[PDB]
Amino acid sequence: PKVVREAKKVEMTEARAYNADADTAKAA
Amino acid sequence: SSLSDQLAQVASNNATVALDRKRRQKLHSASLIYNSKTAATQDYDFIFENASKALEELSQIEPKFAIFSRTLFSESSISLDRNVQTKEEIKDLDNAINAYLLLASSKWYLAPTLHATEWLVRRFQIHVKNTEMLLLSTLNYYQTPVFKRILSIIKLPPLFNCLSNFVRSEKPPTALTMIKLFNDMDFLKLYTSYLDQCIKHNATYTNQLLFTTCCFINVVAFNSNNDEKLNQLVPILLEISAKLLASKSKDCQIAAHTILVVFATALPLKKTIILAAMETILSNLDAKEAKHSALLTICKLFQTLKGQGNVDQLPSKIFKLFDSKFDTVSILTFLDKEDKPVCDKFITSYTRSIARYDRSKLNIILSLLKKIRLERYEVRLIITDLIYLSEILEDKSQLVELFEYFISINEDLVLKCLKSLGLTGELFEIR
Amino acid sequence: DEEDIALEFINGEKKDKLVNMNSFTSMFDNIQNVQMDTFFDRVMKVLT
Amino acid sequence: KNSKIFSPFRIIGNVSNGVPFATGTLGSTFYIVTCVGKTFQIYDANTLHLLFVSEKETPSSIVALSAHFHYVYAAYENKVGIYKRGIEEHLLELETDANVEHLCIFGDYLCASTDDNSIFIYKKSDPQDKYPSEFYTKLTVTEIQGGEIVSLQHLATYLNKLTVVTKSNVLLFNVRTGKLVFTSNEFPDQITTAEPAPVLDIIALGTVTGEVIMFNMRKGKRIRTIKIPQSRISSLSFRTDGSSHLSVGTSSGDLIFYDLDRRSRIHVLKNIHRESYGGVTQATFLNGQPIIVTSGGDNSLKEYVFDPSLSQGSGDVVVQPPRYLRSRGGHSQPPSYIAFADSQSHFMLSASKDRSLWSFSLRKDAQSQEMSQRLHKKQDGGRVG
Amino acid sequence: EAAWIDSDDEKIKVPILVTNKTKKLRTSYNESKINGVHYINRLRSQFEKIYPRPKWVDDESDINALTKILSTTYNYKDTLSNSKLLPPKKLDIVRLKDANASHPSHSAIQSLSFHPSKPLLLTGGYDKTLRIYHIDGKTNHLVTSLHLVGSPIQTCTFYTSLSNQNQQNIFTAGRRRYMHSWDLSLTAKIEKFSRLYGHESTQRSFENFKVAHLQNSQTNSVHGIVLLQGNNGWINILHSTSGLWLMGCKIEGVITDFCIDYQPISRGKFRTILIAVNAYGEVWEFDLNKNGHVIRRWKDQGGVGITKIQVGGGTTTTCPALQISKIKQNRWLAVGSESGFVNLYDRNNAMTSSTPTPVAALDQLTTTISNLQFSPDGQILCMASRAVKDALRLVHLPSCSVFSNWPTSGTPLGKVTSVAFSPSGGLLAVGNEQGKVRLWKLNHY
Amino acid sequence: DSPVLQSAYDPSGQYLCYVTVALDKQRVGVQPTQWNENFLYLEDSKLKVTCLKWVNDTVAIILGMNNGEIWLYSVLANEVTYKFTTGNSYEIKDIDLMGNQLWCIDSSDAFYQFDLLQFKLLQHFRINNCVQLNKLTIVPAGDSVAQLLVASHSISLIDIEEKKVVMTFPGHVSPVSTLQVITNEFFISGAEGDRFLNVYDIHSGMTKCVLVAESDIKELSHSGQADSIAVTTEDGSLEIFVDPLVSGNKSKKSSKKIQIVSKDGRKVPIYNAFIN
RNA sequence: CAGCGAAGGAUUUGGUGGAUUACUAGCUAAUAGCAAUCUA
Repeated sequence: PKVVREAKKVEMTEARAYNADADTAKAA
Repeated sequence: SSLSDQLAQVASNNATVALDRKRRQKLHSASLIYNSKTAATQDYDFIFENASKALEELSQIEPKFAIFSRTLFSESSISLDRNVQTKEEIKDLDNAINAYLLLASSKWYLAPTLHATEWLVRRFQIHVKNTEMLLLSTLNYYQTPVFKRILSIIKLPPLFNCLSNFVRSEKPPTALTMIKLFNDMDFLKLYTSYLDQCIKHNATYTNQLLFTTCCFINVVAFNSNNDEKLNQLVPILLEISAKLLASKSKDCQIAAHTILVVFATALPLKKTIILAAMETILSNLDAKEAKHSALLTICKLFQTLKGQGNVDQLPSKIFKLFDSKFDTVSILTFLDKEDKPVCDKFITSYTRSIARYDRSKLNIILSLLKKIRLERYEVRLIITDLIYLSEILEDKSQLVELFEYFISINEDLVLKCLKSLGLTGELFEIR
Repeated sequence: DEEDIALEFINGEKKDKLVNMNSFTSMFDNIQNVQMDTFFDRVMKVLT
Repeated sequence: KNSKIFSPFRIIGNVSNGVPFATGTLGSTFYIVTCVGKTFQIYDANTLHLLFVSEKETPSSIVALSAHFHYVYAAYENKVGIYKRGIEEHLLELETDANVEHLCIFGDYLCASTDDNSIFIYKKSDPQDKYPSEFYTKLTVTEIQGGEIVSLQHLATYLNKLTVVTKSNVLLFNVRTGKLVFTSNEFPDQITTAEPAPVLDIIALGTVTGEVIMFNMRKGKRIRTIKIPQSRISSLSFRTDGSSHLSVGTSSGDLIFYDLDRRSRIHVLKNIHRESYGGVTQATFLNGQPIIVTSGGDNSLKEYVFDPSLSQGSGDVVVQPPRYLRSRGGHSQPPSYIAFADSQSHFMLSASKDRSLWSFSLRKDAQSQEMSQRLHKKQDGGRVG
Repeated sequence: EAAWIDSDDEKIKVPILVTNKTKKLRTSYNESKINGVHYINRLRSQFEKIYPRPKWVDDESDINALTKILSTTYNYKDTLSNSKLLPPKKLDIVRLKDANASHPSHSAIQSLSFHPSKPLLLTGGYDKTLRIYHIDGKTNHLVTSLHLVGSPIQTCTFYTSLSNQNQQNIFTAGRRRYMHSWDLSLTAKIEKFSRLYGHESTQRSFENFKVAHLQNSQTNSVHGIVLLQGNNGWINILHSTSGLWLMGCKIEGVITDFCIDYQPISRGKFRTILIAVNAYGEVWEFDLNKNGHVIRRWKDQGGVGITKIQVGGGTTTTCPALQISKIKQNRWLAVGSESGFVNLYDRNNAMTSSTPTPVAALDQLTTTISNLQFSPDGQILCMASRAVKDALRLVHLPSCSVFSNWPTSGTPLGKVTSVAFSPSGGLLAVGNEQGKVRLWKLNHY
Repeated sequence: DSPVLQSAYDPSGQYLCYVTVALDKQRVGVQPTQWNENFLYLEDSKLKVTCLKWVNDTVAIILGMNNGEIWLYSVLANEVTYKFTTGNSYEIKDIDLMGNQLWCIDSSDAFYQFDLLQFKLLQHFRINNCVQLNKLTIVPAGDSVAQLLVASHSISLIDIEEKKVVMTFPGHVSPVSTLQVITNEFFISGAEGDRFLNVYDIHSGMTKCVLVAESDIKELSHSGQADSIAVTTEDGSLEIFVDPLVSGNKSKKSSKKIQIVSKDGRKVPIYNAFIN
């Protein structure tokens, strides 16, 4: 019996991402 | 998916932990030594003490096991439970187990390592959890009852799926099934990773390397008439060829020469990669057996080179390196060998390179041209390079001696090279 | 003379011995306790 | 001309055109904003259905689009349209006649760049509203400072900086004071792609010869170089699920997956998109996901998933090759002949100059599928000619 | 460590607790506005915990060259560029238009030839209409079509003189006792050779002949020879221009076939040899530029009834030379049996043997062979029967391995009866009995 | 099908230069029109003649091959004299010259300037908004080196100095296969596959007439003052229109038809006529 | 037996992916925040 090259149902797990909103500033 | 397989996953996840008496005895009864109804009454201290005795005798026959006495075969190890502690110390545990397994990969002919490893099986449960390194460390001994035993007790990983009709069968698995195990690059990348660990630990030896090389040439043999599969299979076998030459052992170096020669005669490679392979097998060449085998494999590598530019100059930094590792008289006595291997294209490139990058010692080229026979386009390109050499530097007695030898045999060759470049009257003017 | 020197170029090649899938199965009969240099000579003599 | 009987409705059966798409996240979802000629389209990425289209066309063709969370920034002849749910919410007219070329979105400062190395950057009136609506300033890169522009982006953890990628040089900006800060070194050939890395402050940038330089802008150096023979590189990406994998896309229709932890080719992919329609126009990993969204110029979008490894012990060394997953395509050449299948006006048939036959569905645009050329075998003994 | 200093961020202050996502990177519940470089370091650590820091950036900063070239290139075969020779066991055929399709034939195709330099194919069958096609890869037409009544032709071929190359004589022959020559001049003038001078009692037929040059060897009147077969052991060499019986040669035992091997002597001199077999399979090798007397004789290793011998590699009937200096010594000989076993011999060592061993004795096609021909350059051997369908094999040599990829079962060869090559183009042509001649080409040439 | 790959007449209609294929190698033959045997062969099968044009005045063909070369080939000396390279290894699609200056058009849509008196590459430009392009023609107004007319699938017009599209035309549904200027204001277009030539004004762009053949066009010749247009159909007949620009007020039909049948009941397909 | 017939032909069967209803994006405490966090 060959090696079972077998797919599956794929699922999109949780994202976890830096966002650019905290990359600006302002002079106070 | 469905519920049945959805919890067969968690059954395979928690197969290592015993949940009651029946599963405890069905898990404890796996052993490399004793059968079921004997093994179900052993305690941990019994197999631990006879394993520690096996270890200390194994450590006086090999001095690199007292570390495993200190950290894996200690007295607290019989209380150390595997699946009760966190992922980082289980990572420490199984890389220590992998260190032990590649270290004790050699000793499987002798029963002290069987009794040394059986407590490791019975306590740290490598026959279910750490199965991969176990299988491809003891894969060399595949005609042995130790391997039949360990495959009878193993839970079979998803890679080694061709062996699942050899569990609990008295027939040892055959060489054809070993090739069909080796015959996919999902297995091969794994096995090259394992051989990389063996190289960087120097746990290489003459039996593992022999078996590995024999299965690799059988894989290339099965993929002879599949060009896409062979081109798919290049960058792993050549990868460990280059990683195999980086070591020091003569046996792994000549194993690298073996896979290189069978791969070069398997398919025609390119000039740049075959020259990089030539300088690579030269750049770590020390022992005399490695010298002999590397010279044979260089000659066959260059013999299996076609297309134009086949007999051209090997460049300066590979040419002087070839002369540094191999003196001229070794080339001369290798050509004086009575078996007469076909080395005509390599010797042709060697003659053109010694005539273009040294241009000083032509006694060598005359002597070896006397010592072998050689074909017509080869000698045509040699005498063309000799025409250019005889016109850039002034004529010598050696140069005109080999020139009149090429007069004495096959006149119209050097006549037609003069017809391409000048005239025999002008050559006798330069005489 | 260019096709003549090309024809001499293709004339100057001797009979190689190719590999095929049932040429190296015999090594597994003596992979046991055999020095690798003798293995290298064995695979080269079955090769050419 | 305007009509009085027929009004135009939609150009169906069209997926991509060759403009580099963009992607956006919403919670744990992913949407792909692709360009089709003049209007754009918003697919999702899980089931790859269509989700949105622009409600009305653009004046010129769209040259460049990007996407933040809810909003899609389209860019054509002179303007940038900030869009929401496929509806235009704000035009932004640029202060020139020069045609816009690239843009980026980060924090507050939108930043678009025309075709003469002039960069209009815009700012949100309130650091709380939804999109940059107010013109802030106009930087201008001169030919002393570098070549002519080819990309721009703000890579991460940089306090209001920016990275303009020219044809010969990399050059940063501080966009608050309008200042240049760090011109990079000299680069000896034309570079054509630059995508940031999910590791700290480096950017991978690929040239017209097949090399990828990895510039460390904080260090101002290069870290490594991936050399590849004579490949016109087109599109880089990185995989961000922990296991580090670079992915280059060559305009000869190639997609090469490099490991970076041990500098090895994981798997090559040949002729994924057609060569002559641009090759791999844009290919990217969805971040935190082991899938790949490629799009060619040949009216095709594909997803390639990386399977889990089969070596439960070795793991990252043995990597399974990429499978093929969902894909949406049309035929890549103008359709020759057109029929309507059913009386309900649900299915229609196309047959195109690239010799493919498709059954488009004008009801729901994930039902459109190619008809298949697999001959029924002759059951009288004959052989197929 | 930084190659640049911004000199603007250190004088900034940001209230980090204005929103939700920037309020977790505080460190106390009393700190509100933080400095700029501290803020950069805080969100930099937040980035490094939102994507971890792998090892390949802090690896380094750019016996090795095998790994380096292997990581560079993808296509690990040099054969894209030059290749200069064949690849064994897998050849690059393609198909072309069926060369009979413009004006078809009706009988079998018993002879098929090429003009030595001009792009012309000749077809000849039992329906006594020798056609000539202009052949090309797209649509190939009929130049002329001579018909000659009462003479169903068996074999027919082109011929050009070596000296002045402007002769272009077809020679044709069937089962009858006359053959025909033709000077082709784009209404035809054909002559009918029937004058047997010396021997008139040994030809029941003219159906097997070859044509071959020879030199005079005291002068250099290089001219043609027709070589006809006889019945007992007789093969008669005539003149091609005139028609004179030059001489004849009888071998002992029944002639089955024969071939012609030239060899150079000097720059401008050459020598022709005729090779002839029995059914028993002991060959005579005799030169015929002097009088026809045996200079070598040996024996094939096997065969009960051998059927067809063909020499090749250098120049021959199928690959002729144009200038006299362009003539070449052959390399390969081949002998084929009724059992199917084709031996192929080298002829660079086997002028010395007097009983030469075969280089290879191959057997792949089962039944008797009928035609076998080499390539014009001597790398393909082509073997074909006249018994079963798809009865042709191609052999790469010097490796002497049959090509595997071609022909498959799905090739429309038909029951093959003749085959020929191009002189240069690598354009191969096969003919069957049901009428059609099909056309392939070899993409390496 | 025709075994002639392509052919072209010399100006004033006395010689025919035709490319055929002969054992997988193309060869070029010249022939007068009232034997010649100087077949210029080509080297290899990967090198085939895409397009060709006579020059007028040492008599010469120029042959654009399929790799990025223009073989300026003399007819008397039976060899290529000069080899106009380009920078790319891309197959060209058309050539047209006027006096000294010559234009070539690539598969990668570039336009190439050459000069057959000085053998240089003058300028080198691709332009936007025209992508599939396969044949051009320089528009003559005496020394109008500017304003050449480019055509595939929608015919465009190009000034060589402002270098933008000045006027587009309704092309056809197919790629254009014949594009011949006939006066100082009109030009014939005709695609492949279609029976429908059409004359376009070069100033207003309105179609004046549509010439309707009875089969697919293959080639056409015209008189010098456009009073007579002979086309050769795909099935080997010939259709000559008399006075096509005088008014059947919008779609002019075929005026006279000529076929060459043998006396054996066999039609032989003619091709490539020429009318003065 | 025949013919059909471009470097194979003809079948069995698993898995994944796309459809099988008509394509307006995710989460939550929802006139907003989130998508790196709803906590003080």
